[PDB]
Amino acid sequence: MRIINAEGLILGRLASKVAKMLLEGEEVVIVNAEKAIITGNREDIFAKYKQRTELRTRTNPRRGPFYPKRSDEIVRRTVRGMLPWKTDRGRKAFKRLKVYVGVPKEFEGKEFETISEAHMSRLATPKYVTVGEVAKFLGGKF
Amino acid sequence: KIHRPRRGSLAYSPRKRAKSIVPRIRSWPKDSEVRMLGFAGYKAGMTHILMIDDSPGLTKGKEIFVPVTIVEVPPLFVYGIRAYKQGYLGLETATEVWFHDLHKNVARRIKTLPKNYNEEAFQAKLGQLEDLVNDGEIADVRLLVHTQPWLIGLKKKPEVMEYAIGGDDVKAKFDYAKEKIGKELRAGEVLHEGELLDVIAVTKGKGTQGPVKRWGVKVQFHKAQRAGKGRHIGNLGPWHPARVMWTVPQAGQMGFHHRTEFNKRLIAIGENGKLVLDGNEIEITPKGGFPHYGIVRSDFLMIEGTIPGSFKRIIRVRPAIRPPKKKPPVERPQITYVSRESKQ
Amino acid sequence: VRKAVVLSYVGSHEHRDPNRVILKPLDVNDRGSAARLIGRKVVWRTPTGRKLVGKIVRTHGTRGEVKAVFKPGLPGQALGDYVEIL
RNA sequence: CCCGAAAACAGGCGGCCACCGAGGGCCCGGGAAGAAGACCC
RNA sequence: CUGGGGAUAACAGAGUCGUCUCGGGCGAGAGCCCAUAUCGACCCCGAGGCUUGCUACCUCGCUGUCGGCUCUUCCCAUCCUG
RNA sequence: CGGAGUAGGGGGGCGGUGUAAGCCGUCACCCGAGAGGGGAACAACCCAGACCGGGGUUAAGGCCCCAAAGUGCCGGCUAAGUGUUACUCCAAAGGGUGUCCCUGGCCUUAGACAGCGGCCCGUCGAGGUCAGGGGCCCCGAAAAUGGACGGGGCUUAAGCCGGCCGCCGAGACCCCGGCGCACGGACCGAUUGGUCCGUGAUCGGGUAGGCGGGCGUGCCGAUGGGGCGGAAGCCGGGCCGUGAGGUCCGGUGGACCCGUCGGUAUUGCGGAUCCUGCC
RNA sequence: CUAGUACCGUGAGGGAAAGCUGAAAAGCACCCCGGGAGGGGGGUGAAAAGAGCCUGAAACCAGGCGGCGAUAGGAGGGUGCGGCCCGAAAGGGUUGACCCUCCCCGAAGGAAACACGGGCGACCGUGGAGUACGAGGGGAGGUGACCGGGGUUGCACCGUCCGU
Repeated sequence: MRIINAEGLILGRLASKVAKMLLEGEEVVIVNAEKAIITGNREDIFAKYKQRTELRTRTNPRRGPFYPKRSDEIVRRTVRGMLPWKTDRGRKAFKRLKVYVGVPKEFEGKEFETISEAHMSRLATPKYVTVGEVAKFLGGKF
Repeated sequence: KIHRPRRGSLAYSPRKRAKSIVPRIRSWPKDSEVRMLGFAGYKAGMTHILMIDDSPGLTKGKEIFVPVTIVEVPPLFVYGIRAYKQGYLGLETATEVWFHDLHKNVARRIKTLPKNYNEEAFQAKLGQLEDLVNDGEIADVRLLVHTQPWLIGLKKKPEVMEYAIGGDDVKAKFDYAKEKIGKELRAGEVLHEGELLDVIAVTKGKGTQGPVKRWGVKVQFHKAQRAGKGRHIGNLGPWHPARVMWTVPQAGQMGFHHRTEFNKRLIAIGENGKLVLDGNEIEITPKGGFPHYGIVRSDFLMIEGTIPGSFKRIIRVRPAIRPPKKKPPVERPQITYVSRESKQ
Repeated sequence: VRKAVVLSYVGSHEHRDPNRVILKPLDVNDRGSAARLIGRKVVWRTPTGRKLVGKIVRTHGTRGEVKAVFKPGLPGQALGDYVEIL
């Protein structure tokens, strides 16, 4: 499987590349999800994500949108948004993905791939926030 | 427009039948004293006493009526030790160690016991667990306990539970557990007179009830009483949203719920059915016996107030996860009268 | 083994042609010269070992993909699978 | 505080059996449980 | 009474906002003197769709009703509580 | 000469009226009576008018993923997720040492602040200060189930301005092969015609409606036939036919049936809150 | 056809449904089960055609056979393929199904590597080259048995019922 280290990567670009990989047919693992970044203003970003988490069906909450509070689930959900999710093809492609906070002992001892199109260095404006900080604001465990 | 609060709470939903009659403890208190953080017994009945008030507030120093519940507590047996480690999300069990000689009745809960499992094997397993804990991987140690309902002739099938240990050192906890395993444990070694406690049990069952009693809904006007709708709610909601909302009160199961109470005071701990007030030794059992429960004969807790459950139900106790700031002293109060007249 | 990946059917976002297919060769040299495969046969194997045969027709884009005709066409069970060039 | 292994990474631990038979149900005497089912002794 | 009509009213809905509810700009002044603590003419610019009108796109046997009782939920342009 | 249908129109542009929406006319491009390719979905906004099977090139538009094709190039702007909207279907008067530009005056080697010292000098001693106009953004800016740039998301962009280079993409256009139609012609029929040739960039959508040719059902006059070695009907299958349909195979069945020419008719059903029977 | 009958209404009056064993009753002797309707064996007849009787359609019901079937979204279909099952005759085919290899022609259309130059650049020009290829049209050599068709289902994309 292709193991990718997310330290210092732009989220949507990472997700686009990963989605195309999955559709072409590869198995992908992503480590260090809490260290990817989101560009823009702290308050706007936090407001957007809080609004997302406070969406719910008014007649039954056991149904309803379940938007994440954890960093790995946030990354996973971005990728899922980038796929055709209402088809067997996309369901399989999404099943072929795994995301992890940190580097678990299992993967300890390997060399990690990167992505050039996605890296903090193509940027010039310092306004940026971390997915771990988003998760802390929302109140999720790591 | 008229305003008023909604009928009932949404904090105890869904209001369904409890998963088990044996209640589960979800959270534990932070205690510095290295001890077992709870006990279990069986509810017996209620009486009242006259005591001199201790707690802060008005009425302090005066003689007051106090209702009392009695809980029979025979000694527990410690049959195991568990180790916990930290996984990706939460805690996960690392391993278990059991005692080799268990009562014949334990097989009524645990149908599949080991065949030979001698003492030397038990000791080797203890040693393995000790060395595992002695490294730094382990994060928590808990005791495995079973009741002994046969001493008091109530039944023969025991209740099996897990209890946490106080402190903040796994090695201290393990030393305690290793000095406890394989033996009987009493309530006086665990609890201290005057404490505040939280009680846990499953409430009395009442079957299916309607919304008037399940939620506090009002009875309609007498015209509706003669129309056929007295004990009904008006409507299930508006045109849009074109569905029934989960917040609308409806009929269903009432009673037999898992519930927790806060800050009930432990008054006294008795032995062999007796209490010592002024040198005397008096019996708590009233003349004729407790209704629907016979004579108390082993050991008992005296708890202030009321507690969930029917009479012969299993009760669990833990110390005060959420106490107030002006606690009363941890000491048995001055009691002037205990009622032991007939209760039926 | 001189193989390629099947990517997609030909067409637009709203319609597709089910007898034509877009292929991505895996070797970097064939990708650098994908036009030197125009006219070559290309085979796909079924779960029962049967063979479906097609032909590379022309180039598609600039990144190194090619277009192929397969009459009789391929099934949807072959869209992220391997194909062998001859 | 209440619900919660159908949490599709559909979990962890200990133990028993298989690779005749572990275990479970009907049945019998009964409630602290109960519309039928279920629950408990 | 019969036959029809949403080719055409009452009626809720759609559209519009003259009117309605809520605001703003500039500054004559009033405020012992001091436009702006407070009030703020004349004249200009708006939001909402909760009042009434205008229109006649939808329904002529969908339900043709007002008010009250009962039950749930949302908005803020906040009466009290911070 | 003969046979009709049409006497409620609508979208879009222009005019009178009206607070406006709408009302009344006007033009005659579209929908009605118009498939296909796009605008998220849209009767009339864009491309574009359709016999059948195939092969290619373009149009509208698009090229980070959903989704075929560029994480494309050069110069510049925006920091507000502003924006990511051709139209259908997007809030202003009034303000802003927020930033990027253009212009025109006035002081300058001791100027325009602060400062040692009451218009003055010793020092901080190098450029500054007023007016207009432009681009982008900001304030002005409040609504009711949970939520809408189509979504994910995007910050030297996947946004905006001025330009540029390649690629993808229709039934449109080019090409090969087949069907028909209109017109003309040659030859040929025991009745409304038939075989073949030539032309068709300038023939191939279609409601109301008009016209031509065919399929099928029951009876009569003639002609040619089949049938207990198994007619009609029924069930399941194969072949021909654009098709309405026809014919053959096997099984069931047990007494009548068909082709051609010419005539006749209670002659073809999915609907009528249709009628009868059955379920 | 036991019809102006049965049946409806105080009455004046209103008014149905219902055809066919077989040439011949040869209309089922005798046995076992069952309280009995009857069932199962045996018989008549060219054929059960069995009096609930010519033929015996559809809707509907049950069983058997085949395919699918408990993580999943559209008016129940359309295009293209894949998997399981049926495939005597009426369709093709040992006078050769299907598959494999090479050779010739070829409409519209139509590349690339590489070499030399222009452009800040994305790219372009010249030559290669009207070559490789190309819908179709023909021919030569090899293996030897199915193909077409039908039922059901899987994937991809499209598709908001009929009449007024």
